[PDB]
Amino acid sequence: AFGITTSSSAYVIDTNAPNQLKFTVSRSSCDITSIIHYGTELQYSSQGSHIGSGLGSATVTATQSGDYIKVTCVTDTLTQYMVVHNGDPIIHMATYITAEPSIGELRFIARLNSDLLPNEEPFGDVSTTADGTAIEGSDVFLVGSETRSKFYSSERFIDDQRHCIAGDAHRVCMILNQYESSSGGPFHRDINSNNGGSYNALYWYMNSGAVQTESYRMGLHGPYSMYFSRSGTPSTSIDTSFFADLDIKGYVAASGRGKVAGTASGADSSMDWVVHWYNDAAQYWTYTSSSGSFTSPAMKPGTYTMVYYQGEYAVATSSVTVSAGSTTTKNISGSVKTGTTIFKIGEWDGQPTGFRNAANQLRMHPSDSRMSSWGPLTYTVGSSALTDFPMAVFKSVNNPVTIKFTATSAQTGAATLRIGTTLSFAGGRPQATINSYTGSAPAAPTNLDSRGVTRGAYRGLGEVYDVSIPSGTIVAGTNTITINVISGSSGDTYLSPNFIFDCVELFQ
Ligand SMILES: [Ca+2]
Repeated sequence: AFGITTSSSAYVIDTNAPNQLKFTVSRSSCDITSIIHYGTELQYSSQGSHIGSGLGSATVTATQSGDYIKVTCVTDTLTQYMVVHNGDPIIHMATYITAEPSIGELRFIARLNSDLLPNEEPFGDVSTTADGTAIEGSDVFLVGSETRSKFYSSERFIDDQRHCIAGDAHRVCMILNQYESSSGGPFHRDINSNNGGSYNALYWYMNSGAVQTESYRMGLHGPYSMYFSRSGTPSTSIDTSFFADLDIKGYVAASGRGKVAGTASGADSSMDWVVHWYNDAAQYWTYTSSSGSFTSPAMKPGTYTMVYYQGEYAVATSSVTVSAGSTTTKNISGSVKTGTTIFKIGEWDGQPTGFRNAANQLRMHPSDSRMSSWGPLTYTVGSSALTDFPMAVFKSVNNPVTIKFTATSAQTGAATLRIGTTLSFAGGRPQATINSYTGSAPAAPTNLDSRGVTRGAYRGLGEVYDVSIPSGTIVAGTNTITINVISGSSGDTYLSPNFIFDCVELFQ
């Protein structure tokens, strides 16, 4: 029957789902200590499913409100909610914070039976580290001859509405339709799952320090839903609007929200367009249609910075104000401006898309034998393919990158060499030499204080470095460009100072 079973140590919640879903919440810690789906225990026995590594101690209450059950867990700076609806095999959750947890990240981890749930979806065993020997920190491993990491399960938050772990008789999915209180914008990615040897972890990283570009946000994180299936795959269309009737701290209902609608125009039509709204309280995003038409998600009232991207490259920024119950009409327009192009390597999309090893880097370590050679490589304009240009240059692996190009007599005037990047590590930035002319050494970029390129990430501050080339420095015939990564810092192989390329363009 739908309801709550009370004992001194626990509340047992029965969702009354057709294929059965019951779970046990500790009244001492708020740990989920047992999960019964279709007559089968799914919870790892030695450690609970919980926020972080566990709340430790919490004040736990459980109440039925019509066809809903709410479990509330109160600590000093965090309130954890679990909500179920009669008939649905779902544990709906939301996490209210007034301060960032001590550890400096905010996550929910489900530690589940890896014999019953061995697989990870949608990316497969790239994040399966079971039987692995560590090759970097405590988070990148070699399993046989293949490099593996929990980070290789990651996906851009804009595209991460569902990820799962699964077996032949059970599937458990996170359904994530509310990233408003997260950090780092639409293109932030984070740890999704990890079959690590003792159990298979299913995550939602609400926020973290992994390649983090923004301050953390307080208030209500989520809702988020953990769906339990036999062999079905749940739709991401899951109503959580009933949260409005449960006195959930920090919850703002549809009625307390407004929208921004309009048309974006002017950017590169060969790329997907994204519009992004943010302030200290909340962040929102949407893809536009091919015509540039967009409507924001339902937004908390206030004033927002508004950004228009082609791919992940920002072409325009504006400001907009949102009021509850109202749609603000606001257009946005912009384009990437350079000049008369001599050569262009890559595209202005804020990504290393198309570069050597770019596709592999999302799902394996740079040291993996399946990677193509990092270099040092010589790229020759008009002969080399884009997949012959390294997605990243490391001070102590493939430094420097050499570019050969042909110029006509008409192209010997003044020019700008533009070196667009996505993400730096350990102070890495380019210094360029063109023939016998050496550009200035740019200062160190802002340190993001985390690994990235070795953990399937690339979305940084997107620093762009221009080098002014005087007239008569470019010559008719063959020219040589050398791109060195410089930094006062040092490291072994892929942990040496480095940056990931976005685009390299020479224009006049
Ligand atoms: Ca690019």
